[PDB]
Amino acid sequence: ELPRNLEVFNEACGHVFGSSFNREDNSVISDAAAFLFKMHTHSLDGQEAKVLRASEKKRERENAKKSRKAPEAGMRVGRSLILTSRWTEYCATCVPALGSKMKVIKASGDAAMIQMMKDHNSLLRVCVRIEVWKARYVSLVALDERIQTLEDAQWFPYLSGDSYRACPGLVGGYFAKKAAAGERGKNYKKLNQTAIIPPPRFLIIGHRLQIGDQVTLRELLASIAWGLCDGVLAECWSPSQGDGSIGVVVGLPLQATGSCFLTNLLEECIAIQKQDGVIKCKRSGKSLYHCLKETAG
Amino acid sequence: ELPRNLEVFNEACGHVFGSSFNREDNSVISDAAAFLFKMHTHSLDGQEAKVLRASEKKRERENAKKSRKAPEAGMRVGRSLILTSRWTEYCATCVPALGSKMKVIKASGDAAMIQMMKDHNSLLRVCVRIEVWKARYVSLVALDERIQTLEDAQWFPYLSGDSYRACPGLVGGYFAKKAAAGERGKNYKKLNQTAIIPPPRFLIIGHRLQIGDQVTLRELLASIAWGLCDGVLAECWSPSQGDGSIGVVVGLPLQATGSCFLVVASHGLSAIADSRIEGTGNTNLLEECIAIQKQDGVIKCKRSGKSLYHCLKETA
Amino acid sequence: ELPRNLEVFNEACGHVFGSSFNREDNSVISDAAAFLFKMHTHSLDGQEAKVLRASEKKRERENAKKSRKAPEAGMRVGRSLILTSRWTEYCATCVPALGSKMKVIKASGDAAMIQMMKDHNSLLRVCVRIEVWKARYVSLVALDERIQTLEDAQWFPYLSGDSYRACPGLVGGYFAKKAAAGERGKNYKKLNQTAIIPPPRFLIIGHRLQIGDQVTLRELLASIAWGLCDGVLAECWSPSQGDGSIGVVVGLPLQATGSCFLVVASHGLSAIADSRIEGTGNTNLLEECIAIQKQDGVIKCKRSGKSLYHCLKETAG
Amino acid sequence: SCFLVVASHGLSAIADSRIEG
DNA sequence: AAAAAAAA
DNA sequence: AAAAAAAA
DNA sequence: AAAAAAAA
Repeated sequence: ELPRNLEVFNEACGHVFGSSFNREDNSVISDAAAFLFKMHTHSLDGQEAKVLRASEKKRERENAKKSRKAPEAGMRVGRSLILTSRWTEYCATCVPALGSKMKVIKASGDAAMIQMMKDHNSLLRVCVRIEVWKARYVSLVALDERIQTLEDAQWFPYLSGDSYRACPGLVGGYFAKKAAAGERGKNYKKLNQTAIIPPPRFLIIGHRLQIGDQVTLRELLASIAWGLCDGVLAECWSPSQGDGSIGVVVGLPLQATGSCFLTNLLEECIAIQKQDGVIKCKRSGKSLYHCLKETAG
Repeated sequence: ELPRNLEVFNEACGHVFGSSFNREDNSVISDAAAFLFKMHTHSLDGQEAKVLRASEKKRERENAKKSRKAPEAGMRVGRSLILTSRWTEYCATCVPALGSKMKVIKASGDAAMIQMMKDHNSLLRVCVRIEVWKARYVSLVALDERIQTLEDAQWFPYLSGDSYRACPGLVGGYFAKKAAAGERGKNYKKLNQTAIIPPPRFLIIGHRLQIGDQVTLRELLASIAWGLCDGVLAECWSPSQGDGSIGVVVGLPLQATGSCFLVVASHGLSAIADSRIEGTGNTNLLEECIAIQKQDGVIKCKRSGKSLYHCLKETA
Repeated sequence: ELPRNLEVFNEACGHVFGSSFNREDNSVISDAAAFLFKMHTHSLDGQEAKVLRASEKKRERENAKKSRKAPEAGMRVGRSLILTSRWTEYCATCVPALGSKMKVIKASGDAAMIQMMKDHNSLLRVCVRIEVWKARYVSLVALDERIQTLEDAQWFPYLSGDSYRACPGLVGGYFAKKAAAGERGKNYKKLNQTAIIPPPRFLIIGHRLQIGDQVTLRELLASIAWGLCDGVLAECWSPSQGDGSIGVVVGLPLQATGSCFLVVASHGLSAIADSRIEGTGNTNLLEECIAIQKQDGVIKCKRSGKSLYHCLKETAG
Repeated sequence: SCFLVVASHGLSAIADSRIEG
């Protein structure tokens, strides 16, 4: 009885990858979501060209992409995902035509087209959530080249324009910088670099990340923070019997998504919600990336 | 069984320099690499003129270069390299025509031209790596006239535009400053002043710098750092029996490429622009340590506080 | 016997000044070098006017110079320099015409003209070296009004554009400031304010300054430093037997030109703007030392903390 | 007069000899 | 502390 | 310490 | 840690 949001994603993944899509591996799910996102944004080879207002270089790139041979059944997308012959039918029937606007579909009154557009929007949102989680997971051990100062680190993740369009609240980068460094409308969302995003293996099944579920330290750290967040967040994970790179979540920090403040610096604490109750844990003063590097060996 | 990258460089060096090319001397290999880099960039006398958008002065300089007599067989290039009669044929056949672009070559579909362009690009990459290593080696005793403050020293080495084009992650100078001080795309590479480059005598044979290989102190220091880097790096080397200017590598520093010490504000915590200095107020920069990967395990070694150039001068 | 540059300078000075040119007086040599530099830059009266891109005021100045009568034979120069009757022939022959460029001379292919231009360039370099040495020598007992703060003292000596062109690595002033502020190429040279320049009586003879030479304190100090340099450099001298006025050189300072004290950030370390002052918080500059190289070896001498000008003024009272 | 002592031969510059201390 | 380039 | 594209 | 709108 999953929400239609996740049901559409599961159906699309099954139709495009068949049985090669493993619904238990985070990397496989992330790769499948990225492929579906780039398919639904009309970015794959052989798809329609983005030439509404493209410049010379962009026009040439789009023309080359259109002329380039499209992916065929049996192609390897990632490490453990293989496309199926049904991918062409799914792309032709589910992906809205380039430039389609929901207002026109609603005005037309066609129930099927309205459903298709709603499912496409939901799939874009889910895929961008998975992409943001994967970006956090990647940055936990390998930081971006553009991130040099707090000014640069304030706009992580550095996702593309479509990513920002789908999830402006979670996505950062250049377009988030533009939106923040500019006029703000009523429907303006603040970039929450630490919004809780359950791991994709949990997201695609609707499970809510909570205390008592088996996850990895990197999994939890990428769910509730990213590479340059403070290392105290590591206290939210506790190794199980024998460790084995799998532990359990003991809490989730409060004030994760929102915050406004309008010796002592290292004496700051973070609130953690535990089964017994809220506790305050002293900060460590070092970023999660640096702490993981130091504890690696 | 070398990779095509080094095989191309060896074939080119042999063809252009006959038997005079010694594959055991770092200086000779650096000179040969510089000559081949200037030959494959159409910088030698008698080659095509760079007049696509040249100004008056640049147009005149390029025209003079084109009119100038080209090098002849038997010419001395450096100290121990002599050009052979085959060098003209090699330059005619192996150097792509001025302005050639890989896109057009690939579109044409000619296998020979595609292979030639790939070989040229790989040779440029190898030659620029050797050039950066030689710049580090030179700067260990003779600092650049342009390095006056940390802002100036942050962009070493100062190499030409083609050098940056070949290896954006190693080369610095004016173009690295221009790129960093500007829009950064997805395909943006950060200048790694301390990236490990094996000595050319090792680079041109595929040997990877590691623990236990015979090198010289200047060799190792130029491989893993440069003149103005802290002096603690000298602990990576250790002289052998009798010294004789030849020792052995006993370690290699860690955190040579990836180093970030930021902590963004999160979950009600305040942001930090640098973890080390924050502390409590004790700003003792001489108590910092570096991580050295020895044969046994990683060890923390206290910093010296004096640049490698200054330390070498004092210990000379 | 002598390199090309020194031979050219000696020949030119002998031709212009005849026997009135004393070869063992620093002041006489400096005055002769200044006059030759004026002659070879078309700055004297009766020479070609500079109008190429000159402003109207500059055009008027150069036209007045051209209209002005040129120096006549026997005219006194400085203190003890007298122009010979043949100076006009030397000026007409050995002085390249205004606007001459080495590239054009090479294109002409005349070996005599090429050698003339090479001699002219070497003479300009030697004269500018003597000019810088004389600027240091004067600055030991005559503070420049233009030098008020370390920012102003950073560009000593303040010599004309010709001096900077001849010896960019020794000559400072407005043009060195412009070059440092502007773009830096591969030929950019930094102002070596304390580079060693032998006294003119030594420079013309080619005897490189070293240990054991019989020199005066002022001339040696001008050789290795200038007025506002630290006073510890006075340790590079020693009075001779019976005091007198001329002593001997006991050593020379080290790190004359090569001196960088930065330590860039590397391998997780934090950058340093200056190794010396960093320390721990004690910025006592009086505890620094300079390495003087002598016959026996290298010795570290504590800095006096007082300018050379002030040390000379106090020792003269 | 002028009490400056510019930096030379590795020594640190002084803004005023008297004030130092 | 060589040579070739090259005015407020 | 890889594949693609690309001068003052 | 939902509905609506909407590129260098």
